[PDB]
Amino acid sequence: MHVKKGDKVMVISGKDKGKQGTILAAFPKKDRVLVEGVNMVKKHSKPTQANPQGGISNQEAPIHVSNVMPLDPKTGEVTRVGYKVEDGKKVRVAKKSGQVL
Amino acid sequence: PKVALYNQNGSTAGDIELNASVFGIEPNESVVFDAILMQRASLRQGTHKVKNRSEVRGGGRKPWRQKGTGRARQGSIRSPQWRGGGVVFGPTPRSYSYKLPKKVRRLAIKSVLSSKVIDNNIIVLEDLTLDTAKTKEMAAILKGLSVEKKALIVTADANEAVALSARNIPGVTVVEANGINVLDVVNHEKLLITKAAVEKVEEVL
Amino acid sequence: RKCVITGKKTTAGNNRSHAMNASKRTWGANLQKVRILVNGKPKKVYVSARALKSGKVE
Amino acid sequence: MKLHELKPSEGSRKTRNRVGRGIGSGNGKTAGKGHKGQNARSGGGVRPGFEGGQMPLFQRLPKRGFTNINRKEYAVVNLDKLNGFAEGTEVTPELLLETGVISKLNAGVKILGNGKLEKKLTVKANKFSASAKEAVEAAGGTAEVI
RNA sequence: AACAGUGGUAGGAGAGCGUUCUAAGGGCUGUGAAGCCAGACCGGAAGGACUGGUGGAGCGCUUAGAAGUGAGAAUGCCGGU
RNA sequence: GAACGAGGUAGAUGAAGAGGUCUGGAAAGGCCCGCCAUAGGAGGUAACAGCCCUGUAGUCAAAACUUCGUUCGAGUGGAUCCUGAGUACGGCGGAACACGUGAAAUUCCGUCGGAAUCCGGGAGGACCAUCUCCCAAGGCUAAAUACUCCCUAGUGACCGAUAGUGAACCAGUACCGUGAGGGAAAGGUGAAAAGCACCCCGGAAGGGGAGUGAAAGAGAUCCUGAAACCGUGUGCC
Repeated sequence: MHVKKGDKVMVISGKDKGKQGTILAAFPKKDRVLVEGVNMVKKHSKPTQANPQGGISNQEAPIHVSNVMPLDPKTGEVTRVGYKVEDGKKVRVAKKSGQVL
Repeated sequence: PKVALYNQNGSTAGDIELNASVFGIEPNESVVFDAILMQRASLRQGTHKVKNRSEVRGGGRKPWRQKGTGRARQGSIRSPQWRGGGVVFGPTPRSYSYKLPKKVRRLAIKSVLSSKVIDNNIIVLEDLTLDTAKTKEMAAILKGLSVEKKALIVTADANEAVALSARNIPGVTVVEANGINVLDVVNHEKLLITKAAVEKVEEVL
Repeated sequence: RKCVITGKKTTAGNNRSHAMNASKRTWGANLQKVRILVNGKPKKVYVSARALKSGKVE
Repeated sequence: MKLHELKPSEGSRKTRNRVGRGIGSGNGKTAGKGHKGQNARSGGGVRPGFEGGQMPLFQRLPKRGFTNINRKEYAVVNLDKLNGFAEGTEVTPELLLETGVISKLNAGVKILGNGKLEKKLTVKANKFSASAKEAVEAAGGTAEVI
């Protein structure tokens, strides 16, 4: 899973293009990532435990990792992900630059 | 046969008049039919198998009486009319190959080679040597030969500069002169030889 | 308890006669113990019997 | 021959005379094997040379066979394959093998006498027919007996 | 072109249709395929398309090759009625 | 008995476009362009992907357990003795040899007056001599070869749920049988549970709206949904 929770994720395709944002949650066993803004469905809820207002709730649905790419911290550009070692721990390395994270 | 010749760069150089014993026979189109169905046959492993009435894990009992009752005869719970079923005949493991006589397979190669002399999809390229195994150099050669389709290269003794290259190119496969594949010469439809392999063809036929 | 010509000796099998309380008892070498030459070389040890015509003539 | 246009010589391929599919083609119901015979059932039937109970032909004839161990298949030369050679050459059974004259030396090379020669030859071999001994001398050739 | 013949069971002989899979070419598909559903189209026949409606992802042709090769009857198997 | 080298039991690294557009719920598709390659096997992601993701080519990785492979008594005699003891050999019992006892060798595997032993013995399809071959009656012995329950890797003019393992699913179960045993049936919502809040009808069950989703006839044995069959209407009789 080449993307860390809390990055600057850019959405490739799907029902919404264009929008970028941050990860709110992840599901690596199911290969799905919950990102703010995108894939927001209007969900029905019954007036049950955890605030029985019922109504139509509003939240986002998780997106598969293949729509997710991080942007360049040097240019603001959708770049691919490599790997280097800088004094100890392996770090993520964005392509098209010598950038990290 | 007066087949032309080019350079590794692709520039026009001195040609080679080939040998009529190998490249100047008439095309024997009846042999080429029965040539390829030999080689196509022994590319199939044919390892298909179906459990018969015996290898069926059951069967056995007369499932009820034979008289006194109402049904048909129906004499084992796994006969072929039944739903669980042993297939009646089915396919069994076997081979498909058969070794044609040597005078056929000599003539079968030569008629294809003599055809491509007429078909002009054949270019002798001496000394195909490369620094790296990079297919970008290989792609530059092919567009320098105006080949936008399938192609074949006959090396002398499987030069690894050619051999490690071009396995990534879809339409081009690499083969040496010891491995002149009767399907692939017909299949790839355009053909390249090194000059050392030209006599290596001629020394065996 | 043997010889060298057919496979039947002091071994392990069956019998069911009566009066009926039971375990292991014997088939032994059926001796009556004297010379031969089918091998004429002596110690005068055991014999058993499946058939005894044409052992020899004399 | 292109892969798009594969075709045989007409007469070298021939479709199946496949048996038992519909009455339209024929061979439908009975499947070529008639009405209710013993020669129609599942493999039951007859040996090849069997006559229904009448004494079959291989027994009512006597036995006139006897085979010795010590037989010799002599190599058979019609004396005319030596006309493939020129005169004055060597004629040995080791030479007749690799020249394609005799494909198998079965312990003995006898030379028959049908035909004629015109070539003086150094002929040595195991046995000779009587007319072949004179026919080699008729061409002046020598008739050594190995 | 002319002349002649063409009912057929068992039975021999010759031509073709079609499904599955592969093989080179070609193409045709989210601007809707395969299937399914209908008709008044064509081919001598097995048949083959062409619009229309369903369906929501693949499949035809041309020539070849391989066959578990095509149903309406087994006091047939297995469901549904 | 120790050291090295290679392999295995977890791995890592890894090239090059959200290219622009057009439809569409959704681009990986079409169109117009690029680019990488010792990587255009394969899977995954809203549909068909060399460059979207896991990864594949190539190269490295082992604390520890291992696996394979490397390194630290000859000759010549010719007095005597020995050279396989309770068995080797045949024509009338049996069995294995292709051989059914025959002309029946031979090998053994139960049994009827106890041969030689180197000047010897056995065999060469009865036997006899000659002739060549060989010392039986003690034991050990790798490779080539027979095979698959698992494992690793990967093939297919193999099957696609009545097919293929009986068993794609809690299957050797459920059930039948005291019993040894016999032995089934049954996969598919979408790309995402976003799976129907809310309003009515009824005790619900179940709908009709609404809302969700591109589709709700897609809504819970949930894709396509034929025929039997059950129908509701109506044109002509």
